[PDB]
Amino acid sequence: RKLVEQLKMEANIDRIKVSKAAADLMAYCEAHAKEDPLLTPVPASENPFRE
Amino acid sequence: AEDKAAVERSKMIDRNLREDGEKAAREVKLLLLGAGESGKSTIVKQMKITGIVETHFTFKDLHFKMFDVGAQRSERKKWIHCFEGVTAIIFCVALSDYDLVLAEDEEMNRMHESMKLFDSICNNKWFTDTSIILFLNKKDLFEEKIKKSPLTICYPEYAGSNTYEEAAAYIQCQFEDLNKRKDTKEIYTHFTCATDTKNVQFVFDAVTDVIIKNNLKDCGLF
Amino acid sequence: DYVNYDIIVRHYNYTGKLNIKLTSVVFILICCFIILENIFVLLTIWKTKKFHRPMYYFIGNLALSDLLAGVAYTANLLLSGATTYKLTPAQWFLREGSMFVALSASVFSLLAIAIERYITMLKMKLHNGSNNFRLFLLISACWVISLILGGLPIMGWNCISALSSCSTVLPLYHKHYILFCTTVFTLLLLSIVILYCRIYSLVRTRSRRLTFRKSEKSLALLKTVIIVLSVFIACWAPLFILLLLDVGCKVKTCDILFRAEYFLVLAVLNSGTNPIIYTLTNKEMRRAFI
Amino acid sequence: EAEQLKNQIRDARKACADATLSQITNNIDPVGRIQMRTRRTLRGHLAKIYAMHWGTDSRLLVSASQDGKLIIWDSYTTNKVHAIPLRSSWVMTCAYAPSGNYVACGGLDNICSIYNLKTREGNVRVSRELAGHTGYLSCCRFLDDNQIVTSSGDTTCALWDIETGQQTTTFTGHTGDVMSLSLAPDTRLFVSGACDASAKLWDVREGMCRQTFTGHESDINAICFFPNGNAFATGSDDATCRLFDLRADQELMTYSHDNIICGITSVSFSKSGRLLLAGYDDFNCNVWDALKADRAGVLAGHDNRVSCLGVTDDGMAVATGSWDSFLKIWN
Ligand SMILES: CCc1cc(/C(C)=N/OCc2ccc(C3CCCCC3)c(C(F)(F)F)c2)ccc1CN1CC(C(=O)O)C1
Ligand SMILES: *[C@@H]1O[C@H](CO)[C@@H](O)[C@H](O)[C@H]1NC(C)=O
Repeated sequence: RKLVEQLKMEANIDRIKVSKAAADLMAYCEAHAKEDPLLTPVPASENPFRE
Repeated sequence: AEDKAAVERSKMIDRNLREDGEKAAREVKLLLLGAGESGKSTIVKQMKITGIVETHFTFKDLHFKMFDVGAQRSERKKWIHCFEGVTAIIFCVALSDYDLVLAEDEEMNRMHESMKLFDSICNNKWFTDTSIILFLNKKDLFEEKIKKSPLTICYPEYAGSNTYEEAAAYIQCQFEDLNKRKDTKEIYTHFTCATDTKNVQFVFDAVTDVIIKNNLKDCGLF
Repeated sequence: DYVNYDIIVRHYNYTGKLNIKLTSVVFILICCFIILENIFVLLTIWKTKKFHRPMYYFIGNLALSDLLAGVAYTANLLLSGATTYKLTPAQWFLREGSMFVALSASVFSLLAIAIERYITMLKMKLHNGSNNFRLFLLISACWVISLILGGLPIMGWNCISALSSCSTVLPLYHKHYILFCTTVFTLLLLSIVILYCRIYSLVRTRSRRLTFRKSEKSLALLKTVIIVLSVFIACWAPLFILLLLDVGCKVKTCDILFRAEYFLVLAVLNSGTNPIIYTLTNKEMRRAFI
Repeated sequence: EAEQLKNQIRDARKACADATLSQITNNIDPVGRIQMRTRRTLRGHLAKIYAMHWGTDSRLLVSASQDGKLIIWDSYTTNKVHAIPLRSSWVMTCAYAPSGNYVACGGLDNICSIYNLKTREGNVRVSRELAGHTGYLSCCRFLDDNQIVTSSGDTTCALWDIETGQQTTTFTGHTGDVMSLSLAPDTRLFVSGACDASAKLWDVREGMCRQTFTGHESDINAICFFPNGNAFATGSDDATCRLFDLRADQELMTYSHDNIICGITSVSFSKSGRLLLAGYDDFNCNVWDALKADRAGVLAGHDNRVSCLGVTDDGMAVATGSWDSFLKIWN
């Protein structure tokens, strides 16, 4: 009874088409692309592990 | 103003780390394993004279740490590799478990379960060059039992007579055949009882033999 | 002097040696074989990350010594014969001292390996430390003593001042120098033999005290020690005896002293035997090779 | 009934995949080759390294080794700020409190030890020991200076109250060993991956499993939250990584390659979530492009398997810890 009870509570859940989730992930990654040092090599002067 | 102090403190910490590592490198590491109703507790009790239990004992100018992990009901393949690098593995079997069934109580012979465990451990990829000290426990109880119930109840293919020496050697051989890495590691065997007084000596000699073999392998002489 | 082409003629004439060969071809082939073997050994100790422990540096040191000995023997074969008389005494001393330095280096590398092994089996320590102080001390003493011992004749101590004291084998060497070199070889041979005997004795005595139920490592060890010592002595005994006889026999008395190339090729052969002996018995090098 | 419930879940999921992630992300420019170099090398551990965790200041980090040491490093200067002698050397995880005051660790002792760093004497004392788990400790993460979440081999997770030392909440429902966990940025949810080859999303306030995610064919060894808290990534023993979205309740992307056949030990994201760094058993760390299923870099500097992996909160550096006993800061 415990197993069916958990699954039944996992069925009545507000899902969305995967396209919307893909769009959200893509948008979020684009929005913070100008602040990711490992993605955009920062100038050596502002990098604490070079000088 | 503070970087000098920082570097000094780091150098002191390095000093202590080096000294602790040097001290820890002079200790033998033993991993203790066995089935439930084996005589593992007896081995630990006579060798001392919620998680993982460590027992430290010093014998003949040699310090040993023995780690017992019997209280891990979790899956073994997630943490067995943590013991890669121990000097040796002590494995305990109970000779009296040959006529005994498991908690299933339908066909799961206890001795077969112990054999399966020994086979899994001996041929495990993480323990290829690591030796196994085998302790066959309960030898007095076994001796008494085999006067009544023939060994055939375990190992149906066994024509040998029902006497202690013959069947005991038979089971020793059955366990030593399961070894597939028959070239890289040894399997030292010793028939324990309730009271022997010489099991620490046997473990000491086994570890000394392993040490000599490893030294010869550090040279090119092995 | 050191720039007079008449000195070599004068000494070879005194020792009775005043004169391409076929045997040179086979000897050069043997030298190429030795060079190839030692290059393989050196390449194996480098490619495998596991082989970075002190004991492996000693093996590679021996490999380098044997490679150098092969190269020196090749050069000495190329520049010998009729190229001797077209040679300045300085060039002559260089040609001979190259061989002396190389073979001495190989023997000292064998001693170095023996010393490391005897230190390791005396400690009996659970992990063997990658100590570098002795690894530098021993691998440097080898080459330094080799260069000093093999450089003495050119920096004086030769037969040029007085022709009476000339070995028949190297007519521009002083027999006392050859006696010194043979004594040094004797000390090195005794050291290596005693070291390996003590290693075997340690292993056997320690294994005797252990009580198992009804040797295996104390017999294969004896076989390995026998192989090592026997091969070494068999390869180096003919030339050592030859040079003792040379220090003894007077000029123009012993004909054997003229066909000394066979003894030299056997002693250089030991350099080819070394990689086989110190790689096949490891039983870990073999896997790393492939 | 259970079979029909699973069928309904499957159908309601397959009715959401109108188009695969690769399609919508198809045209965005590829990241190109990513090249990072070892700007530091931390030395001092004398055994395997099993876990590391960056401090929130992005300068100090803690590493746990089977040599029985918890070492707190300054990654700028490489100075060892602290060295803590753990009572049990069989550590598997370690955490750094967001405030920089405490560290945690644990392992085969089944205990979560909590150590106080800022003390009047100036030495590191053991502050608390959390003892209610029945299997080993796989992972631990503070929520603040007084709450910590732990995952265990006993197939359970726990939320603790450090002051009183009592399990405040228990999360049951996994069927295998729980191997890793990752707190959501908001600190209200957390995901756990287990040896039953499934991940679960847990509500910390309530204590119930909200969603289960499947697809992996073996143990999930690592799990990391995506920066915006609406997705996570799991690395498995089937030599694969996968990306799941909570609102879709479905698998989006799968990062794998034929040349890759070993297991995954750790996963992390870059500060923007565009790069997915995964450590592997074959001694390397691959830099996947999260949006586009394409490898874009390799961090190859270790001789044994890359056991742990981390990214700073500022996103400036990566940390790799390996069984070869060395940590490397990559930039
Ligand atoms: C005629 C044959 C010949 C012989 C030689 C000799 C005798 N090399 O001896 C090497 C040596 C090296 C090292 C040692 C040891 C010293 C102590 C430490 C361990 C090594 C010894 C030693 F003696 F000590 F054992 C000997 C050299 C060149 C030629 C060929 N030349 C071209 C030919 C010609 O032109 O006729 C002359
Ligand atoms: C060899 O030596 C003898 C006596 O010393 C001398 O008469 C003879 O001319 C020498 N031969 C040559 C070719 O110089």
